[PDB]
Amino acid sequence: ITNLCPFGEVFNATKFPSVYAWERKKISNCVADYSVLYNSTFFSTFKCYGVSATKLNDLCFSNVYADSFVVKGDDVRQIAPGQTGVIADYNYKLPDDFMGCVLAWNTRNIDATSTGNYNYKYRYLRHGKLRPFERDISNVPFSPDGKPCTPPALNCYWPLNDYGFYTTTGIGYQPYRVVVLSFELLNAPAT
Amino acid sequence: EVQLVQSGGGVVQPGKSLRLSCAASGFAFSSYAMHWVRQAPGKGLEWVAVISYDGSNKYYADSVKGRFTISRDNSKNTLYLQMNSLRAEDTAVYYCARDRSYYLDYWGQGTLVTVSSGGSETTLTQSPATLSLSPGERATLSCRASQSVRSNLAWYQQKPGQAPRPLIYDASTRATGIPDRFSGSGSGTDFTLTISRLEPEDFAVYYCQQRSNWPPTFGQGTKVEVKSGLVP
Ligand SMILES: [Cl-]
Ligand SMILES: [Cl-]
Ligand SMILES: [Cl-]
Ligand SMILES: [Cl-]
Repeated sequence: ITNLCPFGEVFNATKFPSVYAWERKKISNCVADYSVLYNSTFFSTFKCYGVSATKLNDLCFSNVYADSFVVKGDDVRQIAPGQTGVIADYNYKLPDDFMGCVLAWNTRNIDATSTGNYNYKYRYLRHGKLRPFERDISNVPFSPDGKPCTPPALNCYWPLNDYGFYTTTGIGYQPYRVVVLSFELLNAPAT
Repeated sequence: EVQLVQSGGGVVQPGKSLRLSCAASGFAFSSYAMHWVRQAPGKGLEWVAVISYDGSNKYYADSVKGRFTISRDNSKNTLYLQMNSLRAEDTAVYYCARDRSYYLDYWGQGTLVTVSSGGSETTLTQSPATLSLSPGERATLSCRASQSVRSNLAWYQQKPGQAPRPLIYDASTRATGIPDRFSGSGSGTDFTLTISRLEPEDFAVYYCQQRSNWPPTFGQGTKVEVKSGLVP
């Protein structure tokens, strides 16, 4: 317990961003103890890939990059290597060689309301798919042929939609907060 | 294929009661919210009520609040509406509809309810009222909302006397099965639906709907009708 990584500042953040404008916090110089989080009843998704799946119950010194965002329940499966879809393509992309953990949990109680929480957004149109860990927070009208235009107009679109999160809909349309952990091993020797 | 078969229409007198049924099949009924929407004779669609997937949450339009009770039986895959103390204002074709987070992606056939013997909502303004075109031509329909709905607009196609059918969700995304000659555009208050290369089956009434500002509301429609009278 010599300087464990303060994960609670990430997972218990009062406000989470929209998946198109996903945010990263780096937690520096601490022993990743994500094994304590796996133990929790708290998480509906918990998938570690590569070396994070082998060192899952291990304790080691690293920098942790935490990517936070909200998605629909049906969209949570897109936060995985090799996946395609509007979130995977145009919002948040993991590399095929991803070696970290994906954590998600149902946030119906805080991210949905009786009349619909519409504060969270995703992008549905883009010219090309995102590279892994690329981020696009632009709001420029989209057209198939890439010529400038103002909506409303034939073949001219605004690229952002809202999630509509209600307390009446099933888990698939309910809100999920998602945290992606990337671990960066700290080396000792001098430069 | 998702199927919703309604029953229990008929004519009643004012102050009387009726129950509408909607039997669901071809999907996991218990996972979806279910809505009631109604259409008064020769007018636009109005949102009535919604029940949650598990039947514990229920919400009603102000107009029918306190005398309409929505319910469901998840073993029977059936949705109900108990309509008590009916007025002339309640005369409508009633529709059950599967929830797509307050867009409506599958609709029952409708049941007419006639109550006749006595006896800050976001407004969606559609223009023109009618649009008279020939096959192969381009229809451009407009829907100006009173307040911003961002991109939270959907469009529906209604054939005469038949249930509405979703065309577009979120301003610009087509519903399943909808060919790419239909296209929608806009965010905020100014929205268009373009039907290019009009086909015989495209002649219908078209309804825009907002979901984000409570309660869900529909425009009064644009009728795309076949052009009578040649055009020299
Ligand atoms: Cl970054
Ligand atoms: Cl859960
Ligand atoms: Cl659902
Ligand atoms: Cl859907």
